[PDB]
Amino acid sequence: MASRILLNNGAKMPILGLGTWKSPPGQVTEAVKVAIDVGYRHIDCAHVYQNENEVGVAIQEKLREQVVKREELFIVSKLWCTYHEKGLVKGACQKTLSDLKLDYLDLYLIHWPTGFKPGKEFFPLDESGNVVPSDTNILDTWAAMEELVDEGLVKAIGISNFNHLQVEMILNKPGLKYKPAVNQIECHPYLTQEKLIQYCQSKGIVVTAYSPLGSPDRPWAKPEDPSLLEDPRIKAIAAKHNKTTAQVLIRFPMQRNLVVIPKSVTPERIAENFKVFDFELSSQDMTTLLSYNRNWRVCGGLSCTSHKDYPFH
Ligand SMILES: NC(=O)c1ccc[n+]([C@@H]2O[C@H](COP(=O)([O-])OP(=O)(O)OC[C@H]3O[C@@H](n4cnc5c(N)ncnc54)[C@H](OP(=O)(O)O)[C@@H]3O)[C@@H](O)[C@H]2O)c1
Repeated sequence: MASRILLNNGAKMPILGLGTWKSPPGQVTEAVKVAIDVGYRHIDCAHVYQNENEVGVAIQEKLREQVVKREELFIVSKLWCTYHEKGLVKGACQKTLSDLKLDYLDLYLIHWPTGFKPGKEFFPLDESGNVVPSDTNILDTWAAMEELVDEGLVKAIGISNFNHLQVEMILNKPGLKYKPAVNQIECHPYLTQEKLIQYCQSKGIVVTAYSPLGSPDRPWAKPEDPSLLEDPRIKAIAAKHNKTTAQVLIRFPMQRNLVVIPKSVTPERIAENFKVFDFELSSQDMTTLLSYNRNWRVCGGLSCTSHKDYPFH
């Protein structure tokens, strides 16, 4: 298992990264410092997470310490839905760059295919509770992303939470200049995504699997929900390999040629989650894990289900 995957922009991306959604601002600086100290070279970020300044403190301190060189890091962020306007994309990217302490991003993603009315609120609502859309379509947002490459702000551009038809719409864009490098989607044994993964990979788009552990800290978790980390069938595969259940859940997408971005702010778990390059799941293990699919989503985008570009109908 090589540590990096080749993207369609010619750059290499580490297949394991650290997630930062829900990482508290008072804990994420140490989390990222620990991650870099124990070997992580890829950090997954977003403006909507409200913690990029604190992530950036860690990155900048490890660069200053010469623990790593900038060229050895792969930093990802995402354009939030309220910035799908031609005239707002550059400033949104620059705010992320300034918060992260960087002069370029390795990868910048359209966070969701749904554009919302610009303003201070990340989910602008009508008086009846529906998100207020923007009329800017995703192809015009893509053209704005392409400009960022041509201005040197980002090395690669991609998409997130795009369905098969939405990926195809960009690939078929008249005058397309840069193909998406990555589609970042939810993926784990309860949402195995065979169809969408096959399509993206067949087009040379690398897939990143988010919520690989089933996001046990998601804010809307309910006791009756299925739990990957507590599934006895997955625990049994882990026991057979003398690994933890989390380590199996991280290795699983790696063996599907995916990038994977488990989140932790716990130093011991950050280290545990990196120790996944020294064992191999069998083909039978892989097929068994795939068999657990039930089309269950952590991230249903429930605050934007009324938007015309909602991806999960
Ligand atoms: N593009 C998108 O729309 C999108 C959506 C969702 C997620 N993402 C990205 O994907 C990342 C990962 O997804 P996620 O944050 O939803 O969840 P996740 O990585 O599936 O799970 C994170 C949870 O698992 C716990 N955990 C981590 N390692 C563990 C271990 N070894 N043993 C036991 N528990 C462990 C963490 O606890 P502690 O932190 O307390 O240790 C946290 O509660 C996000 O942080 C974000 O970067 C992107």
